[PDB]
Amino acid sequence: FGVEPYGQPKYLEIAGKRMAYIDEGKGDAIVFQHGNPTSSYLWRNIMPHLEGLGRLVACDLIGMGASDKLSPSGPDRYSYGEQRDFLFALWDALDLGDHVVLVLHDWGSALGFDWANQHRDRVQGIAFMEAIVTPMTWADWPPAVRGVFQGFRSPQGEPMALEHNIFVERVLPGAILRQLSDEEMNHYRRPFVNGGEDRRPTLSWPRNLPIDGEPAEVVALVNEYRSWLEETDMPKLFINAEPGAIITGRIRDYVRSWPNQTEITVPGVHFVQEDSPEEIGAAIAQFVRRLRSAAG
Ligand SMILES: [Cl-]
Repeated sequence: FGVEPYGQPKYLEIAGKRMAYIDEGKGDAIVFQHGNPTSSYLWRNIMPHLEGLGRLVACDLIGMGASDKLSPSGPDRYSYGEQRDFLFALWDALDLGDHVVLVLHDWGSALGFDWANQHRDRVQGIAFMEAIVTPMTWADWPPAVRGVFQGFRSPQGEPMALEHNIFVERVLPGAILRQLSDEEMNHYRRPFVNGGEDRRPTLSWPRNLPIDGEPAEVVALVNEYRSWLEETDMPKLFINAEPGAIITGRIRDYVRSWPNQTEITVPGVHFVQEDSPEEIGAAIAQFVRRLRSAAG
């Protein structure tokens, strides 16, 4: 398992803030989008498998990775909508073209599914894993972390995330089967070393999860994009994980019903890239080669 980040960090100023990203190679874009509490670092052992198959792009969400922190920060910042505002502006600035393959995880999947739904004629295929695909109930959520996530979604969330860094220190390793090396963990810790508001994105994200009907605007968003995913003939690559975390049970059955979908099942909990990068990267490469073939 490689420890070095992939590529060279690049930056653009987007809506007053510097956003960091990786952009390597030529061709049609293959866009990798991380979620909480990760960064483009999550994709470092996956991206090499796509070399020569396209222009490999991986952005760091606002407040995350090497991207700037918002200021002043507080409970009203880093909502889904704000995250979308920055990311969608960065993707526009990058001139991705009209044959995009998205490779999505966690909140990256909500953002990327929303983008694809809004730009259907520009997306060639979507690979996704451990993704937000439907409004949830607590029963859908991994038992081990129901209490923690409820905690984030209460006034206890500030000390949990801001002071104790629980998403980074506990949730992340808890949903990887292997033990990360110190070096790898320290890349994940890097954006969040300072206690306080630098950790806000890691709190705002769980507060946006669509669970038992709330928040209503994110439930609505997910219902809109999933209605399109269910009916579209756009090619899909569903990377299922065993035991998995957020795509299990009935949600796994639901996703399996979607059309024009290639499936794999690999070992992993939530951060599956850390347990099965070779399988995942190979699957994505195979999927993209089929798309290129079919495009002549
Ligand atoms: Cl989250």
